[PDB]
Amino acid sequence: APQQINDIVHRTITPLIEQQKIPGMAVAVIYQGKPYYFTWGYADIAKKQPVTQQTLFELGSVSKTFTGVLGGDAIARGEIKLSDPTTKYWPELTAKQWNGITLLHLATYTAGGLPLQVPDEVKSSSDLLRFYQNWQPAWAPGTQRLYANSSIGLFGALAVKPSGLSFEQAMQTRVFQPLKLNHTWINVPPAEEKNYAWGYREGKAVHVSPGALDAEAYGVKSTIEDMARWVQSNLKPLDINEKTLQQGIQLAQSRYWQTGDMYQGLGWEMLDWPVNPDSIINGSDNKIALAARPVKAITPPTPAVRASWVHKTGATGGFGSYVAFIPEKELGIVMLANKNYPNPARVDAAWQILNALQ
Repeated sequence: APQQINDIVHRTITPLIEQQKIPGMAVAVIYQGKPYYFTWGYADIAKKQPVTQQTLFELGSVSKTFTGVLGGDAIARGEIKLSDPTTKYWPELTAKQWNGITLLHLATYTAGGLPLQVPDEVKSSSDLLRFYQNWQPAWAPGTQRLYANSSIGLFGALAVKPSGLSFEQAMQTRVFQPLKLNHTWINVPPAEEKNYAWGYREGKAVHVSPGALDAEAYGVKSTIEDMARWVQSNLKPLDINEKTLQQGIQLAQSRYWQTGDMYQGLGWEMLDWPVNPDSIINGSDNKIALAARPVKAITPPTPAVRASWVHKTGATGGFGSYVAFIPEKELGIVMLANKNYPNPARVDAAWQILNALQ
């Protein structure tokens, strides 16, 4: 890789790893369209397995970007419409509070205060129906944004209903395969477990636990190579042959709502570039990212803006990930670590690297 990339990456990541005490980490920088990989530490401390370009990391909430694009693809296929009421795809949701709540609201966390997490006691499909039926919104739809797995999670499950395919089935055939993301999984197969890094929380090795709507909200595992390819695809969707998928990616980057300097897409979140580091770094801190914030509707949605800082942070009990890219500069980065460390530190490092390259 060019010495400039090598230097900025290493001089930025090495200190990060030491300060946050990250066991293992993989980084990919997309420069002028080409990917450059970097790896450090361990995927498995006990077995001394190093992090490689083939190591699988839990993406946590970065999984929402895949869900958003899969949803966008479904829209492009004409199977669903974001303006459709949630009840059109789940007739059993007869509770009056759902009148007025559309798939758009679910996909963008603006349904009226759906909870960040689906309760652990929710296992069965009837438990899930009950959960949504009994939920009482704190606000009218389309007025406030509250980041929630139970929101985009339901969107993902409903978006694939028409296709008749399971969520994982649809994701593999409509997104992973067409983009040649052959080492990205919702459920890691036995054959790939040798590459599945362990996450670490308080020194204990851990893997994400099964949960309702986990696949749709935080269940994707992937390699730094496939993630770099995911970034490349989102940087230049037009180079994608699959028509509906090309459209789907564009739809996930459209700006639907605005809160402060941030715009909400489908999974992806965007800010106008050039951005102000502290405007995104501090904004990343769960304090701001997870808070209840009034939203302004963008009517109609603004098509993907090339001059944007597009990103998504992600975490599970033992992993921390970050993806950010700037279409206009054909620049991007992916940071995967097997320790969930502070979001501000991730964005600060990412900024430091990308700003230096353009």
